[PDB]
Amino acid sequence: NEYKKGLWTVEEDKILMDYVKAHGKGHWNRIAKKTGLKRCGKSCRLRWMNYLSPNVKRGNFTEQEEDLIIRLHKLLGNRWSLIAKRVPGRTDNQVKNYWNTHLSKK
DNA sequence: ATTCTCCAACCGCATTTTC
DNA sequence: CGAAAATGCGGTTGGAGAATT
Ligand SMILES: [Mg+2]
Repeated sequence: NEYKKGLWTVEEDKILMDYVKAHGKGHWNRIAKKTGLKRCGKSCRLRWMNYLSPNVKRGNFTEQEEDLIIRLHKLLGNRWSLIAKRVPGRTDNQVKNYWNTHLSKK
């Protein structure tokens, strides 16, 4: 269990970002071996897709996004990657979290 | 001081890929 | 060929930061 777990530091982010910029996405397992990063591919993949990627939206969910997600969820159930495909700039994990914290309350 | 909220990132598991 | 490694998914929760006593 040499791999670090938990919150990514800015130092770790920079190493992951520089690697992905230089060598592209994927082969996530190679990163720890090629860099000083103590992170498994699984953890790298997730950090890239949910935070570092230039395609992810940063703002709070809009009322229009909320309505879209409610309706997609009604159509599709708890199939978050399938739902996220029709929510521009939001990932499965974002949509799931929004549902569980904000919409599952109702 | 302590309790609460919320979400980033983990876990276990199934599917896909590698060699 | 097929065992191990890598990818991807959805449920779950540790703990930072916000709120309360
Ligand atoms: Mg999306």
